[PDB]
Amino acid sequence: YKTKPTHGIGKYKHLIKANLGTDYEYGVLNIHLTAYDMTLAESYAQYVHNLCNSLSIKVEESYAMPTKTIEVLQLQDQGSKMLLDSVLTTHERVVQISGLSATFAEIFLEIIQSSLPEGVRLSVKEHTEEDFKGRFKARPELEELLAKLK
Amino acid sequence: VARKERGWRTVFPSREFWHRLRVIRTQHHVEALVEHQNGKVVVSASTREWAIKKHLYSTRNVVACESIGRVLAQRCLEAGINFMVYQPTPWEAASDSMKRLQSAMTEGGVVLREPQRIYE
Amino acid sequence: RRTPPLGPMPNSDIDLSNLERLEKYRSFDRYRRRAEQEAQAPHWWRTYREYFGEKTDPKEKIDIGLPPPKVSRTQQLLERKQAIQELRANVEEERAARLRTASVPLDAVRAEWERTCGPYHKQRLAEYYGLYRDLFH
Amino acid sequence: DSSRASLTRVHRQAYARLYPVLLVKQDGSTIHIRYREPRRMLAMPIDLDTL
Amino acid sequence: FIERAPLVPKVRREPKNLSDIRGPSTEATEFTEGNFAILALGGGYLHWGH
Amino acid sequence: GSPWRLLGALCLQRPPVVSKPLTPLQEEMASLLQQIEIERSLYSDHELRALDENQRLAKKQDILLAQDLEDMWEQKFLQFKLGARITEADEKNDRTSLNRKLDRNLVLLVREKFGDQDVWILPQAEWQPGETLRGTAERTLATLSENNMEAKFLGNAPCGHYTFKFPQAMRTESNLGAKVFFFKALLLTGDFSQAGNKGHHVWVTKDELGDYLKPKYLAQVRRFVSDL
Amino acid sequence: LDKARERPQVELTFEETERRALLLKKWSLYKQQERKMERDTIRAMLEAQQEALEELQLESPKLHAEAIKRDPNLFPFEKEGPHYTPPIPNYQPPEGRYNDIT
RNA sequence: CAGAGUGUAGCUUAACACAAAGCACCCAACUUACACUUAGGAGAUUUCAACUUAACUUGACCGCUCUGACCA
Repeated sequence: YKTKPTHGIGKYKHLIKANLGTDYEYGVLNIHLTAYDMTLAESYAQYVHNLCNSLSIKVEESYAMPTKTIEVLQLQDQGSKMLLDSVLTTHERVVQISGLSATFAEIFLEIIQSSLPEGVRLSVKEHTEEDFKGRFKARPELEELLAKLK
Repeated sequence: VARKERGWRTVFPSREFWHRLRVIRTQHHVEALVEHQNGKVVVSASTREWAIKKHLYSTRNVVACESIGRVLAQRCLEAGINFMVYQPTPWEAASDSMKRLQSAMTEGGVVLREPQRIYE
Repeated sequence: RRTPPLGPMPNSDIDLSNLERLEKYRSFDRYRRRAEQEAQAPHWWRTYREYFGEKTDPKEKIDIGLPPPKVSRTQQLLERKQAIQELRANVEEERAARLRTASVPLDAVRAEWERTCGPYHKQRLAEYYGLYRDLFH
Repeated sequence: DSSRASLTRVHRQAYARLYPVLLVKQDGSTIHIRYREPRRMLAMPIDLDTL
Repeated sequence: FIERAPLVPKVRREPKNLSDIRGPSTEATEFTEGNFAILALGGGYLHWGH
Repeated sequence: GSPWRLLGALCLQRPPVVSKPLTPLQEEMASLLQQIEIERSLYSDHELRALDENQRLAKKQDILLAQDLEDMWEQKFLQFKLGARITEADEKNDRTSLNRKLDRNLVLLVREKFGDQDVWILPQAEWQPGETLRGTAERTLATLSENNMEAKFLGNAPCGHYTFKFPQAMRTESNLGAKVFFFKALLLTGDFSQAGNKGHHVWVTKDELGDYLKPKYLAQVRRFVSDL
Repeated sequence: LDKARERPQVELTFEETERRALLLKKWSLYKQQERKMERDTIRAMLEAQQEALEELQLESPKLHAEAIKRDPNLFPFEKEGPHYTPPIPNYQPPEGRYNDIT
């Protein structure tokens, strides 16, 4: 009860709820993992995702890119027509992390590159300028946001 | 004829029982307890005691959990406790180690359902 | 009208500044274990234990039994550790333990139980029946 | 170490069998990848256009 | 420049029982950047003309 | 001013070029993963080709059989020669060329003469006014003798620091000691010229790093240099 | 979706199951050591970097303010993984054409 | 080089004895991945003696940390 000393003992809403990159911490980092092997990209992305949790780094989203199929043509023996040789498939995994300081970036980047498996390409870029931070939300999220708007 | 603490419908676990079999499985040890409604513990069986530890390859596997129930079932009969309730979570109920612990209690003569209170 | 609390609030220690980088529960079992810990602690407000819990005297109950035996922990611990390594060295026990087919002899377990911690369980069981409450007040 | 997350298997319920093959690059370097056919080596040719 | 009217009206979060001009002020009662200011010794409403 | 000289050290590292060979325990697991993979996968287009050909031959329009094409792949592979994981510099133990020890990281060491005594240390330059501490490490590359290398610096903060004092000979109130700051960078591409190699610089790993460095200097270096 | 591509499921003998089961227990301990070394390596770098910054501030607080700043030229960063064999100094790959399917 | 300080695997003011506990951690399965859960794995009292219970008290032995010597 409000007049009682135990007022507000049941409050929980402030416990649960209640990008811009500064000069000291990077805003959002997108880690691209290009490799001809599908399992190597999945495993390394899992390793990076588990590494961020151990190092107290928030992972925004871990998703995959559409597969790009590449046909490899080799010249025929003593001829001029290109004949089919092999089909190489490119697999990419993207692990999006945000909230990395510049000082801790030196250690974080060296650890991941040291454990980079063979045939796997590492590409880290920032795409917060591209924005497009729009995803489907649940009904309660819309209700709270619409409540603020009114 | 003794009244059970009915209620607590919106919370878990329930309190409508006389005795409860509560199993505590930690990182290294597995412990099963039989406690009364008022909170007092009747009998205990854990892997921390040397009696059960000296016969177990591992104190955190299914075998250790099954061995606790076989030891506890003998202690339940000696203590005179024959009926008790088991209130597991949906994942604990589906677990294999809890299934064999229930089997050990049933094969030991302990029924995991208390008889209904007599009102009239 | 408002009245200041007579004691620390339950969730007062939590800092709301860096709420995003705070470890959560993420599971029902982790919250339940912590929830039971605070439910067994004294509180300045009215609680279930205050009205339904069995009232006990704050004075510690006396012990009138035989003095506890004197056992050297260092020698006791070393002998127990040695037996574990021998049991785990055997490949048959590990195979049986991995196949969930191994079992312990119940008769031998109670023989050691009655000598080491049997009396303590009996005292706890006797207190549940209230034998000490009636026989020795 | 490069072996920290290198040893893995296909975590798919349904998939075709794959064989360990070598992918020789345009500079002679090779890499272990899994290919549909048991070709003991794969060499990527140099493109005529990129000359 | 002060706009005559807000671009989009918004419902206030204050309770409907409003004493907006009655009682001492509880905000903007101290200097922030400058050293001189006009102190209000009474309640009232300021419109676009003011 | 200050009685401690500010020297901007540089820690150039050569990333591994080849994958480190698997341990015997890893080899056993690698065979298990592939063995499990075959048992839990469907027939491929190549395997289904072979089974159908076996049935047709047993009963009795494909020119090339499944097994016959496999032999062609093997013949081409045996003709090509793979690169040597162990280079000639590994046999010659020439610690000046980047071609050696492709599996492990390499750390640059340069010998300098102080107090008429040669000491192997990391490249460094004195800090100057109107220049960041990181920029001091980048300047060290320009001071190297005929070097064509592009270094990738990670961040701006130093990766380590070491403190030493003059041994009561040149110790003065204006100059009491020095405090170096180590900056790590990645050697993208390039190598030194052929003018001076032996007495100029050497490339060694962390394990073989203690031979050249002093015990006290090595103590602060093995902290930010990983062996993964 | 066709069931004609399914392969026969050959049963695993007792020893085959026994070897795999014992092999997985040793692999769990081997991976624990790799994490232990990596955990200490990150801690070692973090402790040295934090200690180095403290010494920098005492000597010159201005240089401390620049070290903690971000590096715009740091990103993007591209690093290719190792290869099974080093590149051949003198190798001429055959001619061909590359076509990409999307 | 001495000087002090200090001692349970990562953490802990866990350890009365009945007992070296709890959590953190690691692998596999589930997940695109994380997480949950299921199923597994690795663990420790610096070492000695002191009337004995001494992880607990004393010193030694020992390691560690810190400050000077030492120092390019």
